[PDB]
Amino acid sequence: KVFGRCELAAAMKRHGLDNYRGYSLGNWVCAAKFESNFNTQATNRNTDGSTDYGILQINSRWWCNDGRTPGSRNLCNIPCSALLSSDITASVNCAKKIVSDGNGMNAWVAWRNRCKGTDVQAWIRGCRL
Ligand SMILES: [Cl-]
Ligand code: NA
Repeated sequence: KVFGRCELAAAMKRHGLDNYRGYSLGNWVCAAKFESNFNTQATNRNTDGSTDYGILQINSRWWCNDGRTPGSRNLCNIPCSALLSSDITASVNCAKKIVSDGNGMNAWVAWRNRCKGTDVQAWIRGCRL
């Protein structure tokens, strides 16, 4: 599923991400935009052979199991394939655990490089929430 900007904002708000750990909704929408272009089916392989999955490009190195990242962890205790669903619940629950682990949203390289210190509120402008 390729979300619309406001559709995703509403879905994220409903799942508890607005101001989660102090991160306003615009941050999450911005991150999703540049990580996956709002596509729940986005996958990308890293050089170390791990793979990023779904709307927020969660990494198999630490967070999910894909059966092919030897010596990795599964901290969200889910198959990585569950992160590709049109239902974003699993991606959101896992993201809450990542953003809580001490490094905040800096765990998402595109957020750090493309959202952080910008006017993220513009990403939810005009949306009915
Ligand atoms: Cl933080
Ligand atoms: Na893993």
